[PDB]
Amino acid sequence: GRLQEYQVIGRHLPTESNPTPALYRMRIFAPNAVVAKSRFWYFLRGLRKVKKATGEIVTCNVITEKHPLKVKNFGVWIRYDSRSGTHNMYKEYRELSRTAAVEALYSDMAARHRARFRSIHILKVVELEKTEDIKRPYLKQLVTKKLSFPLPHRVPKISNKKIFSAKRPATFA
Amino acid sequence: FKQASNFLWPFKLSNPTGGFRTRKFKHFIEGGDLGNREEHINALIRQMN
Amino acid sequence: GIDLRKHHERSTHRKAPKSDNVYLKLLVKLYRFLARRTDSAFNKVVLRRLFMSRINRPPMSISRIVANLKGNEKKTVVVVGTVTDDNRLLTVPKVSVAALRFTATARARIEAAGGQAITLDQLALEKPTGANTLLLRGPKNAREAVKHFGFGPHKHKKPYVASKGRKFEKARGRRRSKGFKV
Amino acid sequence: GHAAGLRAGTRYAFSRNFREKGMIRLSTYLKQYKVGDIVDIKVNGAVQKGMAHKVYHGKTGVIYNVTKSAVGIIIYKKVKHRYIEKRINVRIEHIQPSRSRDDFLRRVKQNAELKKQAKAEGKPVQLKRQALLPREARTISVVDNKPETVAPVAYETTI
Amino acid sequence: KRAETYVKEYRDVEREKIRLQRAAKQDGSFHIPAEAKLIFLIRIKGINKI
Amino acid sequence: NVQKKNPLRNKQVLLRLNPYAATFAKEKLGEIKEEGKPQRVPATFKTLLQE
RNA sequence: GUCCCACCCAUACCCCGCCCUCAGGGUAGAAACGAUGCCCUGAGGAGUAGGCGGCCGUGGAGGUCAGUGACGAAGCCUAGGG
RNA sequence: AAAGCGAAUGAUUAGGGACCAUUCUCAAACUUUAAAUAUGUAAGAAGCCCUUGUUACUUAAUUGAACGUGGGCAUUCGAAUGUACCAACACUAGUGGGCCAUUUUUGGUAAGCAGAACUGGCGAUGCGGGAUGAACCG
RNA sequence: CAUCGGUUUUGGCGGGGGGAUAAAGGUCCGGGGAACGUAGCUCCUCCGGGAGUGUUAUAGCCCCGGGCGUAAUGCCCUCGCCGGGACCGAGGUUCGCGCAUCUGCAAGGAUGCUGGCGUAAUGGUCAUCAACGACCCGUCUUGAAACACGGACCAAGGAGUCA
Ligand SMILES: [Mg+2]
Ligand SMILES: [Mg+2]
Ligand SMILES: [Mg+2]
Ligand SMILES: [Mg+2]
Ligand SMILES: [Mg+2]
Ligand SMILES: [Mg+2]
Ligand SMILES: [Mg+2]
Ligand SMILES: [Mg+2]
Ligand SMILES: [Mg+2]
Ligand SMILES: [Mg+2]
Ligand SMILES: [Mg+2]
Ligand SMILES: [Mg+2]
Ligand SMILES: [Mg+2]
Ligand SMILES: [Mg+2]
Ligand SMILES: [Mg+2]
Ligand SMILES: [Mg+2]
Ligand SMILES: [Mg+2]
Ligand SMILES: [Mg+2]
Ligand SMILES: [Mg+2]
Ligand SMILES: [Mg+2]
Ligand SMILES: [Mg+2]
Ligand SMILES: [Mg+2]
Ligand SMILES: [Mg+2]
Ligand SMILES: [Mg+2]
Ligand SMILES: [Mg+2]
Ligand SMILES: [Mg+2]
Repeated sequence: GRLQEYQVIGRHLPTESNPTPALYRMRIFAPNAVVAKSRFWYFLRGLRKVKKATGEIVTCNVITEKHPLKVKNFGVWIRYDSRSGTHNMYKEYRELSRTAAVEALYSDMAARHRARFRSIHILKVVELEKTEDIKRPYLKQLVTKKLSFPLPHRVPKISNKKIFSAKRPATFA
Repeated sequence: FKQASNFLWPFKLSNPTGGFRTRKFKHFIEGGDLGNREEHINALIRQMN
Repeated sequence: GIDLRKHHERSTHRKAPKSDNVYLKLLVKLYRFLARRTDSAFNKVVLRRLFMSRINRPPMSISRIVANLKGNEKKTVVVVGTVTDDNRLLTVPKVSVAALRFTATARARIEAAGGQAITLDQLALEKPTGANTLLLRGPKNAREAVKHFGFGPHKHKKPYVASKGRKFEKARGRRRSKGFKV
Repeated sequence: GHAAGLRAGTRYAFSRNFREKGMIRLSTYLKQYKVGDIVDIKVNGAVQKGMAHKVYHGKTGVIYNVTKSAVGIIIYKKVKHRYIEKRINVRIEHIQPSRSRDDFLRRVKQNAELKKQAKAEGKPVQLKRQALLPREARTISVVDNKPETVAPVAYETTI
Repeated sequence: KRAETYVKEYRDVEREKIRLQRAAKQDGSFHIPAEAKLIFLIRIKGINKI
Repeated sequence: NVQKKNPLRNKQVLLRLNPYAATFAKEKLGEIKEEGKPQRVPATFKTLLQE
């Protein structure tokens, strides 16, 4: 759905052999905190051998975008499982927040490569500080000198309950 | 709590108003309803009560 | 739908006598009122036994009454059933017995000894709650039919044989000389 | 099926472990069994006299009769729609005391001690065992170890 | 009077959780909000094929 | 009781079951304000929330 | 392919009415009742093979309704009624 | 199940040093190891502690074993949940052709084929959906 | 139609709590940067631009900190109130649980007011058209509407009895 970004800190339950265990922080993009904790244990199981039964969630709180009103460029590294293997990819998006870029990727990756949320791992999301960091053609064309384009065709908006119209609409809106 | 809980007949709720969602018999984590919706059971209770 | 394993299960115990005895109907009405309007658990048991059939109310003898009446003398013996006479009892002490029925020999001997042979409606008069009563039951499993119930190998029950003799069930499955033993 | 005698399918159940076959330890003969004890049957294949059928191997029962070099065990055998009492004469070589009963017996003795100690002292104590409870509130200090930020790893290496 | 105590009891319990969380933020430590002790179950999948 | 009445909608039925309902409303216990200058998080709490 | 709102309806779920079944209570110094009745409460209701209970109908026998009937019994017809 | 073969048994590739040290690949009727699911028992009043009694059994032995009298432990009587399944008996009906599906699995090239294990369904069952359908979904 | 009770649907209003005590944002005061480089300046064209320099100038932008500021909004969680509509009115002397106060009540289930008609007007049966649906029964069978068998139609007789 619409994703928030959570930081989730976990830990193995302290035992007699390990009175003070290590803390594991992780940033997760999830629709809600229930999924965010579920994603945390899924990633931590493969990474640090820690399981939910033998662990506890220290904290899980939302990180909100600092400047949601500044247009910035994002570069995302992921790995996904196709129907015949696993592949790493790099994509670039132009959004307002890291969450907005991630929602774009999940729709983009489903539209183009038919991948699903259960198949994609978000390795890293960064903000491109400058324009020479952009390495893709579809993003370089939106940061040109003075971007200005018309809107050809552009059929008008007519109420779907207004079944009949007296005159033929003009597509010059 | 054991005597107080057992004294209460099981609550006979109605179907939620608005709910549930497209696929109901999946875990709440993967877009369903089954399982542990931790603090979200209150929103469900309002619909079903 | 609801996940239940039984529906409309009935009580397994009788709730009214099958008898058309008009006098017994009056007796049940009296003990329905008594069992409802008193805290006496004795009244409830007497009401329940009035419903029972004839195989569940076996006869009792005066000897079995006498056997249990020590040192419970000064108590009224209550039997929801028939009190029969015992030839093997040469003398009958002074007893107070309340019962549904008395055989003519048993009633005469109890009364001749100087005791009371009263009915259950008389009992409800001076003892509306079984204040000093001895509730006694006859031998349930003394019936001939019960000797046949549960017949099987190594059960030591009575078989359905129409005659007694060296024949008809004595050869195979009854001794090791002819095959096996049971 | 085609062959349905005793010892059928007991190729592994009645065998002995890899490097503990041969001579039988004498602690088995020195254990003492009373009537009412709860013992576990484990057929030892090195002794072919006085075994128990493979259905009773691994089962548990209550001793009911003690004779010279064997004991009688009452075991409930599930036969279709009912349980049946089974009285098994098995040599002391195929059995051993059950530690679950011993753990219970140390607990019943212990419960008397706490109840006696509490009554003399003058406060009530809880005797029933309680299952694990949900964790209470606690505070975690990060003065020594700070959280480590971990991210999913790239596929990268093919092998 | 018992309703008075309960309303006050509910009022004070919630603030302590908030106060504990806020004080942990000031100190820099982490406070575990304690696991929930009561849950409500709802059966939503019929009586067939179980 | 021939007809169950909802205390959440019938005020009279609520009062037989909870006499403190009236005092709760007048005393405005559901709208208690907290005052004073709030104590915000330090700059160390942030810059740790974000990596 | 993915994500999000709104809406349609099963004999399913909730509330209410009614039928029946089962279960639990009350009802006599009776102004008292087809007590095999009445009053109150709660739950439940699919079904072949099969089991049980109550009721409807037909030919005869005993009792009874001081029963109906040539001023019209029984039978038969009747998109007339309860 | 998985795993193993520079570990036993059996099968098996290649080179090297004088049989030895290595190397590639396997096992329903092999194995040092070894899960998951299922599975036996216990969580007490018919119990526990102290003194003492009976015996023709046992002990060198009033030492034990079994069963007890008299005392002490109380309803927090020794985990949770439920009890919308108390226990037993009598008499008797129909049935003794089954079929389908997820998972496991045997013969077969395969089969809407033949045969099994757990569980759930149809037979015996209507209803909404899968246009339509004995088994699918609700 | 009015005032109520039960269930329910759909709107609106006021007040609290929480998160970085939202993040942002506006203005002001500081520090540091750059370009999709603003002014100015240097070059060719000079209708129209391009190139370079130039870090705010005769536009602005990005990052960090601080006052106004305990700012607002938004999301979630809550304590209450008021509207629009629909279906229903079971029960039948008082008793009860409660609230108010010297009145009573919305509190153990609907009353009050008004209007038309008083008859085929409501209602029922039948016929017919229309919307949606509906395979031929009995039987054997794992499975029957079956391209499985018996059945053209009607009346009367017809099969778990007795010792
Ligand atoms: Mg709706
Ligand atoms: Mg039902
Ligand atoms: Mg073994
Ligand atoms: Mg031999
Ligand atoms: Mg009602
Ligand atoms: Mg009743
Ligand atoms: Mg006529
Ligand atoms: Mg293998
Ligand atoms: Mg291995
Ligand atoms: Mg080998
Ligand atoms: Mg176990
Ligand atoms: Mg048979
Ligand atoms: Mg059949
Ligand atoms: Mg069905
Ligand atoms: Mg209303
Ligand atoms: Mg706020
Ligand atoms: Mg409303
Ligand atoms: Mg008409
Ligand atoms: Mg009409
Ligand atoms: Mg028609
Ligand atoms: Mg049709
Ligand atoms: Mg027929
Ligand atoms: Mg056939
Ligand atoms: Mg055909
Ligand atoms: Mg035929
Ligand atoms: Mg024909």
